[PDB]
Amino acid sequence: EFWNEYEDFRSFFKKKFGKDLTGYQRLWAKRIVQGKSFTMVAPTGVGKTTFGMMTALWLARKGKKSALVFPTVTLVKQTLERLQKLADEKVKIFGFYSSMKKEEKEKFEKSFEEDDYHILVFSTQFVSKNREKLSQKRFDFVFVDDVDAVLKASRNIDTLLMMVGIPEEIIRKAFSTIKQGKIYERPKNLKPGILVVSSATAKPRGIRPLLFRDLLNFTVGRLVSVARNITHVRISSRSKEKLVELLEIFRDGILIFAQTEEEGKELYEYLKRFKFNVGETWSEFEKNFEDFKVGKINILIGVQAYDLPERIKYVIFWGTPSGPDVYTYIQASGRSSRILNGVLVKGVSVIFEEDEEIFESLKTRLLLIAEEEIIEEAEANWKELVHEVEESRRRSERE
Ligand SMILES: Nc1ncnc2c1ncn2[C@@H]1O[C@H](COP(=O)(O)OP(=O)(O)O)[C@@H](O)[C@H]1O
Ligand SMILES: [Mg+2]
Repeated sequence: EFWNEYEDFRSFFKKKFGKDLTGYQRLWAKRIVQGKSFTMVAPTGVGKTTFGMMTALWLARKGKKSALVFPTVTLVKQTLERLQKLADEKVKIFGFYSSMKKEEKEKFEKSFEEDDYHILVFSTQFVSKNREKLSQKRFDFVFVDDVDAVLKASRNIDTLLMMVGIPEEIIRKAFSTIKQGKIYERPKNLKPGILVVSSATAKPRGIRPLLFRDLLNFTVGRLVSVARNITHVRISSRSKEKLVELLEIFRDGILIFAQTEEEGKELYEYLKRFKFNVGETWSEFEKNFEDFKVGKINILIGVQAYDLPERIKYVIFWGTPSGPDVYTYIQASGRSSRILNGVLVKGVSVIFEEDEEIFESLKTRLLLIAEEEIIEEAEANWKELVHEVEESRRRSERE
């Protein structure tokens, strides 16, 4: 599935270029197989340009289109030259530079408007002067040789992002959101091209990288998503009464995770007895799950080891996931907090746990991994928590 593709590329490179992939070119190639956008940081000599060129070539096999962008006229000539000696004559490769032959230009220009091309090669000045025409193209791959040159104009950053299939409205909405110091999430139904930039110095400025990581399927930065706004509260008992009190104020959108299917059956019965609008996962998943998603049901009990942030507000753990399996705790609790319509909605997770040792393990681990704290019942401002939950959600639905 994924390794096969990488190797196909591996072989192709070896064959066409004449040598092996370098350590760096191998790391990069895997990325480009998982369709990841990235920033090339590496000292000059490693194999960046050659790789960007060979990538273009390989993608042109799948009929995919590329654009290669260099800071200087010499690099445009050089790369153009190499590319035309290396290509199967079937591959349509056009380049452009001011000092070009009038005949060669028109050839470019003709192919550029007819979209009869696979690989285009030009300079940062072409990008500056053809913002309109370029913005109307979707490329499967865009390689920018020295990004510090073209980063100079914010206008050009936009164009690049547009050349990979990202509509201006989305760039405007992302930039704006970042302006307000909030989180942007790219729409996952949009499948933009790959953007790879070479940075000579891993330059400082904060905005380009943010815009990029937000809009492009970038290399993963963090192990725990910044999109978590959750308070963890621990009650040191398995009291059903105490659970009932929490239910009484939580009221809606509640997930309960039992350690076993029996433990979850005992609770279900107890909550059905006290006439709570409840449902379980085991007997009839899809019916209950959709009643919960609708509103018909307020509480969904389930079992650890197995709907919508709109819907999930409160997560309750009837016993700590055994391990503690912190990974599962983190995923589950993370259900109660998700960016919704541009808003990082509020969530609350409560753990019923008698065992001090178990809970001490989960607690220290969670602080080490998520950097998130687990407070005791008595530190908990239920009124503020519930309010945060309701109001955060109420902002989201303003759309
Ligand atoms: N995989 C490889 N194995 C051996 N030599 C390579 C490889 N890739 C590129 N080269 C050679 O290294 C030289 C410089 O590489 P280049 O792609 O220009 O790196 P950078 O963009 O980091 O300066 C080129 O002349 C090229 O022939
Ligand atoms: Mg180079």
